[PDB]
Amino acid sequence: QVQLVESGGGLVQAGGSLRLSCAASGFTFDDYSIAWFRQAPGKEREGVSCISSSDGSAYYADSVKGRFTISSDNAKNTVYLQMNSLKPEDTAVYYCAAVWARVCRNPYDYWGQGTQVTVSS
Amino acid sequence: PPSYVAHLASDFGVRVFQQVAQASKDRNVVFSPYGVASVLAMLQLTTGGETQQQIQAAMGFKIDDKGMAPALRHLYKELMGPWNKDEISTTDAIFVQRDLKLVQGFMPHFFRLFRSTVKQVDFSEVERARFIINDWVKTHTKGMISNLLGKGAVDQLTRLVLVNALYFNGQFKTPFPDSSTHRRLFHKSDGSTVSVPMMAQTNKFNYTEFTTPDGHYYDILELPYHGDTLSMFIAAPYEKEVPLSALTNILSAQLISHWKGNMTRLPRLLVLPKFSLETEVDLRKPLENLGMTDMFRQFQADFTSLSDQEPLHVAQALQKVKIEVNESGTVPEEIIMDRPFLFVVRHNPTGTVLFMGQVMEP
Amino acid sequence: QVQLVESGGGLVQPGGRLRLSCAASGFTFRTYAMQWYRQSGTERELVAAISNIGGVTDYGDSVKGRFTISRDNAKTTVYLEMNSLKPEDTATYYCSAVRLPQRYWGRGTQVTVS
Ligand SMILES: O=C(Nc1cccc(-c2ccoc2)c1)C(=O)Nc1ccc(Cl)cc1C(=O)O
Repeated sequence: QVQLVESGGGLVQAGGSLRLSCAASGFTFDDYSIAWFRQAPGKEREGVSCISSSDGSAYYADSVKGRFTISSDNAKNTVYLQMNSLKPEDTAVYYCAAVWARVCRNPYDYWGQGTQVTVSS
Repeated sequence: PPSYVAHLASDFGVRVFQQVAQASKDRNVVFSPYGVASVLAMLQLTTGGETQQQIQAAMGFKIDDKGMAPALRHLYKELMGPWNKDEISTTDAIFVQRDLKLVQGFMPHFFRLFRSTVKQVDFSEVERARFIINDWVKTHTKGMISNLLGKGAVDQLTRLVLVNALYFNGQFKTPFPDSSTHRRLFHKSDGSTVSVPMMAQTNKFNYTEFTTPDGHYYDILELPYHGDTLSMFIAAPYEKEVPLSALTNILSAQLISHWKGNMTRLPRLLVLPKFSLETEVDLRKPLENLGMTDMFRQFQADFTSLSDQEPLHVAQALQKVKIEVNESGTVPEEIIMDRPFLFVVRHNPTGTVLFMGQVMEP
Repeated sequence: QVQLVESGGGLVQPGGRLRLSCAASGFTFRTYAMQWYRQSGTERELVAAISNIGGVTDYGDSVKGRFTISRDNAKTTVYLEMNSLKPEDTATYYCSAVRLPQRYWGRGTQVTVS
């Protein structure tokens, strides 16, 4: 049984920083394309960050480029989202998703339940 | 039959117009149903998986299937084939970031079906890339469509853009007398009034009436163009209190062919405002409303047929159209189009809906 | 001379079929929109409606996709295919021709299901 478990969310003041982790059970992230998504109030689920298994390059949404970093530690079978200088707009349900493809694109094979990130002014 | 794709393309395009007209109430719109179908058919080849299925489900056919692409090439040489070079002009173009590794061998396959290529520019030099695209569109519309990509429409993070541009200035089969062109009041959606120039011509006009299921009826005229292949269909509610929303929200490419079928030539004096309309339509919301949502969404869009090296999504999908209706000069009962009316340019042999729009204020 | 005479009604069991019909005369059928209503100490509720040409149709919420309205302008008739009938559909079904502001009514047809 494959399961993805996100953690690290919580409440933090505006401009603060938080590190999200997603652990995998039942499979390994190796050669999967990995993406962090989020669902803010009043908005759709939107892509935040992506590691394309084609060459391991990282990509970011326009609103978080330069602030967030995505990475994967295969020795720990864990994917991370380092969120720096957080803004009230970054408040959302953050969940991780993996897909057996060379780039991040729908549909995804597995995804976790998500963790709540709340940013206060 | 090669006319099987002409109806699917027009049925899909008119459906796109409905989403535009719904979001653009009270505002002038000139649109090309065949144009958005032609460029969305090109986008089918660049997409894959779920994104491609959303497009094919909404368009109702696959560009890959046998005969589809050759039929569309035959349909193009059909509409841009009766020496319409100075009257009609269009261009389709997809632009992708230039140092992005594309699928090897895809471009010769894309070229085999459309006889054009996906163009590559460097969006990191924003204004140069914006200039190259605007120059490509302008030189391909005989210089009639300028600044399709406005300032700020793209930035250094843009990776993929779809553009579609059309110009139309067809001369009617029988010109409106320049002497009969007069000034007349036009009644607008808000009940206000404005004086505008209107042409005039008495003739035996192909005409029919049309009543919506609720009992309101409409006048529908056909104005033939030179060459006897194209015509413009005018349609407006008989009562000025009925908004054009009632007509456009039930509009279909099939319904237009039913109008033409039940038409008879009657001697009428028609006064019709001159209009020169130019519209840029952001195809995002209209195409999303028809199920094509993945292609615009980062890390959801599937463009693996175009690139399986980096993720891609459509930053902009824009159509810019310019239409001109004038006296077309060369060398009795009344129908007054003095309220918001609908116009449709149609290729009658194929049933293709080339142009379509609402004149809310000429 | 203006007359709309509906027919086709009858008694059926739940889930049965019924094919309504209404012969028109005395006016320009081609230019009028055709509709179908129903009543039983209540108001006449719209059930179906069709444009004069093009086949633009419109239906009430209770009909869903169970009733289909059609017309044959050459034979000057409006039809109502009633399938999957249910106890809520038991009513007197009236036809009507409308080219606003002119409306003509029929006499009705009684549809009753067990
Ligand atoms: O398009 C091309 N190459 C290219 C590559 C990168 C960028 C751009 C570009 C153009 C404008 O902005 C960027 C173009 C091309 O070779 N086409 C063609 C080749 C052969 C034939 Cl027979 C027809 C065509 C055509 O297209 O009709």
